[PDB]
Amino acid sequence: QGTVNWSVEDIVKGINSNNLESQLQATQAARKLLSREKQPPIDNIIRAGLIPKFVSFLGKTDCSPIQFESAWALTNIASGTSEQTKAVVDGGAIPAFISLLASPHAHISEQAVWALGNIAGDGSAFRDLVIKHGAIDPLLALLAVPDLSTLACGYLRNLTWTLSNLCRNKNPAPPLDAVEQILPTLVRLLHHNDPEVLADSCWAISYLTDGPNERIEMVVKKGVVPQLVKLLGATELPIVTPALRAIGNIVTGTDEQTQKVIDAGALAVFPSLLTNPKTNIQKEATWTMSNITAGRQDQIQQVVNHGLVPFLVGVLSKADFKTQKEAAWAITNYTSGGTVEQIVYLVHCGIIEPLMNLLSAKDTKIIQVILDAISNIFQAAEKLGETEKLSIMIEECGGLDKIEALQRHENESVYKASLNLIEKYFS
Amino acid sequence: RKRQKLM
Repeated sequence: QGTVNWSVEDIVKGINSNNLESQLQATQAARKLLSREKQPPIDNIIRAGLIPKFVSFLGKTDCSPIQFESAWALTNIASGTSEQTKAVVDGGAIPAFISLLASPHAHISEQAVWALGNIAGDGSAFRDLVIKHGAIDPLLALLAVPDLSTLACGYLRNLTWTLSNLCRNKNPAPPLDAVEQILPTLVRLLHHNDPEVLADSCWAISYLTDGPNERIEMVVKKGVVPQLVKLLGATELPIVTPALRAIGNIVTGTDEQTQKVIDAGALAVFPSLLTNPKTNIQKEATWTMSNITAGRQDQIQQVVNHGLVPFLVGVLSKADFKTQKEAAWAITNYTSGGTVEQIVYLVHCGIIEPLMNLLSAKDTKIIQVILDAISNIFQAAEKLGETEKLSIMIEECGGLDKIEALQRHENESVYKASLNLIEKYFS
Repeated sequence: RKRQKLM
């Protein structure tokens, strides 16, 4: 292979030669230049004006090697900044790649899938432009096989990643018709036995579930929540992270969607998620819990039945401070929407000491959340003639001191609520 | 977002 380490000048000489095979050699040399991880000369290749020549090569049926080489080079040009991807798009590459998707050579169609994914990954605009050119139909036609296992592993992984990029990005979100067109194949991929396919499919579902309740409902109608929970229980963290993200997105919708999550058995997995060694898994699991303790009282009772209140107490006691803030949110929602029996159970699980210990943080929001939770618990106690007991409890663990110190805190509502508590339950 | 193809 004497196509190693050409100069941009030599490649330009070869591509302008009007000799199909000299052009093929120059295009392979360009591909190898662009395939180096140490600063590929993308900008230099663009300034040479080579993108139109590559795009024209994309359509040379009688020379599949130059098709593959130009597709690879343009894929690696589109893998760069938004301006480089834009240079690829302006050359007319989208329709050429969509036409290549029907190539009878598997590696060329795979490279076209790769390039289209790189393009759509730039953002909403290029995503929707790829959709408008009619990519979804051929992309999904490539997956129209009885058993996904017959497809090549890398082929299927690239197809899944591209389809996931077609579901990515918001403001705007993907077209509803496109999501309806993709979701069946996406579910079939979500039921695949390959870990990377599963991770990309869960990321796609997490993208689709990040939005209004209508999108969440589109996703939930397809009965993917049970599979999402099964994957939530997986050992491969790359699969668990997107599955937890998707469950947390779904529980932000209506209480019926949250209830479908609960029915699928998600809570049973949360004892592990809330003690996960990954800080972000813990944080997102606590964030998901906060969106469940905000729901109905029967759902709070489901949380309690699964014995997850001790795990929230633990997270509040020792965890990354952001996880602790999400836990404070969950506790405040619990107390605001829960019964008196449930608030009493929360206090019995040992919430008061770790809740007080967080009133010395420098985050003003967590102070407000904790004070709101304390006010709710004190209301629940008033409903029992137990305010004296709870005040004694908060005093014996050093909480009264922090509450008093919060009267000089700069923020307004902070000292307002703290002074209210001081004057109302401590006299 | 994007993925470069390496040799």
